[PDB]
Parts: sequence; structure tokens; C-alpha cells
Amino acid sequence: LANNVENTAKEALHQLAYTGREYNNIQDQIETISDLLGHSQSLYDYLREPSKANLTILENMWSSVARNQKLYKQIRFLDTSGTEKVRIKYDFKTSIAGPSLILRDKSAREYFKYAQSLDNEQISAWGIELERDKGELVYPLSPSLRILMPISVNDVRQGYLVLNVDIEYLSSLLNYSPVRDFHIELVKHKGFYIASPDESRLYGDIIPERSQFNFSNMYPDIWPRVVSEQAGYSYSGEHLIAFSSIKFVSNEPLHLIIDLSNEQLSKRATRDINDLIQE
Ligand SMILES: [Cl-]
Repeated sequence: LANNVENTAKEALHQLAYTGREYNNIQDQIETISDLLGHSQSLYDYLREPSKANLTILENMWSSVARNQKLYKQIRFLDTSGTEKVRIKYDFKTSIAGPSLILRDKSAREYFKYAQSLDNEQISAWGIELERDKGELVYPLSPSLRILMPISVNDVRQGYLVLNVDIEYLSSLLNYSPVRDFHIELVKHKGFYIASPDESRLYGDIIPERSQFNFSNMYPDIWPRVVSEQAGYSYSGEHLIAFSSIKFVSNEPLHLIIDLSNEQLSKRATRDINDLIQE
């Protein structure tokens, strides 16, 4: 063991660096596309002349962008009062995008009050937070990182572009490595889980029956190492945890964790290329 724990920890550290680079790339892709949507001719045309015809052109464009990019669960334009005016929804499982006529007043949401505080054409983002409809949680639960940009015409604010980056999709895309056979969990700065192969530990800050699933409660002596935002590992005698930190469209850290119990560690002793084949 001792050496096998260590060798596994070294592999997991490589995996954490790999996956951190993938999130950094996703962030660059989101920054670029948010800037293009906020400066787009189709949106400009609609805001100048919000005819049904121009709304259709905008909706078709956003639906195309959602199908092409996959990581936006919604793309919306809210007016200055916080009422949704344009709302494209995308479902990654089916690949269907299209507009909804279910348009709500979002003015009570904190992410909206934050967007109002931004300058014209300034792109910023809200912390990861579950989606809601009329204040009720959307189920299945939907953690979103909302990109926010007030949009102006001749210096007069028209509303806000809002893009909901779908953390469940990104987790599904990024957080399992078939070659190294590792699952990466995402743990927020507050200690609660927003992605895991174990669904039952998610969102303990929101779901009462899960409030025990905080990394700081689970691994009190390992938590400080994670909070340091350095990459490293710790082994408690029962779990090997390898950890790293990134900043993903946020000034707060997001911690990426590979947590393997003794039982799981024993088995990768067996690992052979023939195991990878071909699944
Ligand atoms: Cl709401």
C-alpha cells in the first residue's frame, strides 16, 4: 500500500491538472461566446425594432448557438424591469433548442439585482446557484453559472443578456476520465458538493437531508489543505483524497477532488490496458 497510495496520488494529481486545464478552456470559450452574443447584429436589430420578425431571427440564432455550444441550458434577454423578453431553452440529452413563451418577472432574484449593478456592456457572472421558476426550485435540480451583461443602445440600457451555463452538463462532459478511471467531484468554497458520481451528496447547503455532506465535516483535517488552493493529497488511513483548485468564471475557488477509499485503491492494483477496452 504505502507506495501504491502514493503512486495513485501522483496519477490523480496529473488528472486534476488535466481537468483543470479543460475547465480553463471552457471558461475561455464561454467568455468569447458571451462577448459575441452581447455584440451581435441580430440582438441589436431586435432591440432597435422588437418586431415579431426580428424576435424570430434572434430566437433562431440563439437556438443555433445553444445547439452548437451545448453548455447553455438557457439564453435569455431580460428587460430593464427584470422581465424575460427572449428565452431560448436547450436540452442536452435530446439536443433540442427553441424559444419559450413562459416569460417571468425575475426582478426579485439576487442575480438580477447584481446584474443591475454592472456597467453597460460589462460581462460578469453570478456564483453557481440552482435554477428556479417563480421562486420554486426547478427539478431535477439544475445548478447554473449565470453570465450577466447589461446591453445598451446609444448608451441607454435596454436590458440584460443572461446565459445559464449548465454545471450538470459540464460535470457529465469533464469529470470522468476513462483512461485513468478517476471521478472528479466538485466542492464549492463553502464545502458542499455540486458534482459527484454520488448524486446523494449534492447541494447540502440547499437540501436538509444532505446537510452532512460538507467536505469540512467529512474530512476536517484534509479541508485546510484543500482551502489552501494548492494541489496536493492527504491519506487518512481510510481514504486517499487528491485535491486541486481552480477559479471558474468566479473570483471564488472551486475545488476539484478525487476521493478513493481503501477498497477502491486495492482494485487499481489490478489495472491493465485490457480493462479500458473498450467501454
Ligand atoms: Cl425565480
